[PDB]
Amino acid sequence: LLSDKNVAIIGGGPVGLTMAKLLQQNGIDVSVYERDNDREARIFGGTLDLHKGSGQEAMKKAGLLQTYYDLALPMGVNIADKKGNILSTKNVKPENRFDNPEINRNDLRAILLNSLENDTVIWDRKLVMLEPGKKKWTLTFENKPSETADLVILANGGMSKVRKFVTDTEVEETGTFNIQADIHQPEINCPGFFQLCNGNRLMASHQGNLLFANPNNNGALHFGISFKTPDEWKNQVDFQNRNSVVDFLLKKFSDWDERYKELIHTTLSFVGLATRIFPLEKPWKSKRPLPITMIGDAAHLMPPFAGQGVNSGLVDALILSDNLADGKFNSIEEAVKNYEQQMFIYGKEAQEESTQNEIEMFKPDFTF
Ligand SMILES: Cc1cc2nc3c(=O)[nH]c(=O)nc-3n(CC(O)[C@H](O)[C@H](O)COP(=O)(O)OP(=O)(O)OC[C@H]3O[C@@H](n4cnc5c(N)ncnc54)[C@H](O)[C@@H]3O)c2cc1C
Repeated sequence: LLSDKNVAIIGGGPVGLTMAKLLQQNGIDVSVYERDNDREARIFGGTLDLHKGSGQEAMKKAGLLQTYYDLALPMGVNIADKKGNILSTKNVKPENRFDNPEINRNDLRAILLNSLENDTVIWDRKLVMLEPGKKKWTLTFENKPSETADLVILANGGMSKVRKFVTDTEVEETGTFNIQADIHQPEINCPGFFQLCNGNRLMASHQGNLLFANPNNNGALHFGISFKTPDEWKNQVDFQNRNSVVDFLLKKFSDWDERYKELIHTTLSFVGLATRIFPLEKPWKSKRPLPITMIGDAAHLMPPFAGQGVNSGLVDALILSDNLADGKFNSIEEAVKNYEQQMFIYGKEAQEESTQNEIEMFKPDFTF
C-alpha cells in the first residue's frame, strides 16, 4: 500500500483511536499523539452509542463490534415534562437491542486501545505546532521531544488550534449553551430524579430549556442542561464556584418539579461549555505542502442535540482508512482528496440537520 512511510494521528479520542486501528490492520505505521497524561485519565461526558450503518461499521471493520456490544448497555428513553409526568417511553425491545447500546467513553477507549499494538499511542503529548519539512512534517510537543511524519491526521477535537495548513475557516459559537455534571450514588443522592428515569435515559424540554440525563453511566448519573445563550454573556457568570451556577439553574428551573431541582442541589461541580460548530462552508486549501487532513470533530464539529458526532467521525475513519489501503489511488494526496470529498457530502447534510434541529428546540416549543 501507498504508505511505506509513517502516519501521525493527533488525537486519541474515539475517532483518532479507530483510525489508528484501521490503519494498523493494514500494516501501516501509525502513532497516536494524545495529550491525556495516561491511559487511565477520566473522560468527562455522556455515553456514546454507535449506529448501524456508521459507527458500527467502523467497529465491524476493526473487528471490534462484539466487544462493543459486550460492554455497551441498551437503554430505553423517557420523555418527561417540567412536572415529572412521563409523556413517552420507548424501551429496549429484544430484537432491537443491538441498534444502539450506550457505551461509556472510557470503556470505548479501553476497547480501542486494547486493539492496537503496544505503544501505538504516545501519552502526555500536546501538539502545539506543525511545520512542513523537505518531504515530511515536523510535530512540536509542549515540553517534549519533537517528531516527524509523512502524513498527519488531525483528530484532536473541535477546538484544534493546528488547522491552518488545511483551512483558515474557524469554529464558531452556535447560539446555545451546555451545563453538565455527574452525580454519584444517584440512587440515594437524587432518589427522586433517579427513580423518575426508571432505568432509561430521560429528556424534558420546557420553554427552551433542555434537560437530558442518563441514570447509569457506569453507576453515575450524568446530566446536562442546555439553553440559548443568555443575551448578556458576550463571547458573565462563573463555573468555578458552584453557588453562582446553582442560583442560575434554580432560577430558570424554578418552574420545574422539585425532583429536577434536587438534581441541581446535589451536584457538587458543574462544567460549562458553549455549543460550537466548525462549518463545512468553503472547500479546504487545495494547495498543501505535505499530505494532511482532518477527521471527526476536527473536521466538522457540530451541535449534539441531533444525536450526531462520533458516528459521523468513525465513518471518516472508515472512508479515509480504506482510501489509503485499497490502492485505488496513485498518491496519498489523491486518496485524502477523495475522502475529503465524500465527507463534505454527508458532513454538510448532518450539520444541516443538527443546526436546524438546534433551532427547533431552544424555541418556545418541542416534542422530540
Ligand atoms: C454536550 C455534548 C454532548 C454530546 N453528546 C453526544 C452523544 O450523546 N452522542 C454522540 O455520538 N456524540 C455526542 N457529542 C459529540 C461528541 O462526543 C464528539 O463528536 C466526539 O467526542 C468526537 O470525537 P473526536 O475523536 O473527533 O474528538 P475528541 O473526542 O474531542 O478527541 C480529541 C482527542 O485529542 C486530544 N487533544 C486535543 N488537543 C490535542 C493536542 N493539541 N494534541 C494531542 N491531543 C489533543 C484530546 O485529549 C482528545 O483526547 C456530544 C458533544 C457535546 C458537547
